[PDB]
Amino acid sequence: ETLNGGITDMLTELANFEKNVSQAIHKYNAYRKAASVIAKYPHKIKSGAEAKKLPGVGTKIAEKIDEFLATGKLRKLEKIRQDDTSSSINFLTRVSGIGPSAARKFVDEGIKTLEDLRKNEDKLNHHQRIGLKYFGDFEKRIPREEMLQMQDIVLNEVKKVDSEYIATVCGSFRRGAESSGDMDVLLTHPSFTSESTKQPKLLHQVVEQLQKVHFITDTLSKGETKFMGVCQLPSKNDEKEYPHRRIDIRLIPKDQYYCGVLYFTGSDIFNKNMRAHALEKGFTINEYTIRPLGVTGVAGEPLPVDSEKDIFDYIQWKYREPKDRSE
DNA sequence: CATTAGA
DNA sequence: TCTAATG
Ligand SMILES: [Ca+2]
Ligand code: NA
Ligand code: NA
Repeated sequence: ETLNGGITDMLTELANFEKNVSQAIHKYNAYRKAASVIAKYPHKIKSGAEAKKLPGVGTKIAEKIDEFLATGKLRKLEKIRQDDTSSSINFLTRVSGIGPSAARKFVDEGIKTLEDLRKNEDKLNHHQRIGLKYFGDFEKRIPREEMLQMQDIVLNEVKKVDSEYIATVCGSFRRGAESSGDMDVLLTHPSFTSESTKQPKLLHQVVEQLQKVHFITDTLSKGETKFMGVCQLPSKNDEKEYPHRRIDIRLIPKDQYYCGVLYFTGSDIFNKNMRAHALEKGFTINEYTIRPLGVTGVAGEPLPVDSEKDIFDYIQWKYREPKDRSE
């Protein structure tokens, strides 16, 4: 956690670089199990050899460990960190919709900068066009103060459209968070569940309302169950307009809301921790359900959920407010 | 790990 | 179809 810090850190830097600039999935993967192991190791690593004793720790990495221990650096880390070509890729990728793949392709052609991206708007597809457009606003964190205004609205239309809709704003915000990155609205409805062969309009009606009123400004991707767009709070009585914010809404089989909600509410740890518990308690939690565990090794049979609670009780725990879903 | 674009 | 990119 701190003893192994620099090590793991350099390791991750390394791995990342392989998978990004290089299309070296393996080495990429190498650096990671290793970083993952030395991570757990309970004692100051003193040399490659020491480390080397470890699984996934070869000679290659081990050798880096040394240099890094010896000189507080690493040449290759220096070289890459400097590397233009590589610097470029690291960066373009920031654009929403620009993955590594495309990032290399752009670079190749010579799209190193943001402006490059501009002059070449044409080489860009819709996602990345919007990505490029809201580049500033995308990189910015969402004030609760604003989260509250947004939430407010969303809940209104949803209700206005059909009163049957159930909507929940998930994530960090859900969990008290002073700022969020983007808004996650989970969404279900009664006429939709496991069997009941869809009703795409279900998603549709709402996306349509939100747009209707000018909340949703753009569409990144919309499908029968997952809409992905851009939103913006009405820039009041001018001098102050709001930044374009990433938002996503998902359709959900009412019969799988809470688990789902349980899930996306986090935290990533409270989850795992929660998860590890239902295990002992003879269960199985996953983004959509909770199944009682059978001795034969494994088992099924999806237990009935009506609130975050039920899940809790099931695993016989203490209902934990979102506020405290911290870990 | 499952959903959507796109070519 | 496969393959990228989000989450
Ligand atoms: Ca989020
Ligand atoms: Na070893
Ligand atoms: Na990106």
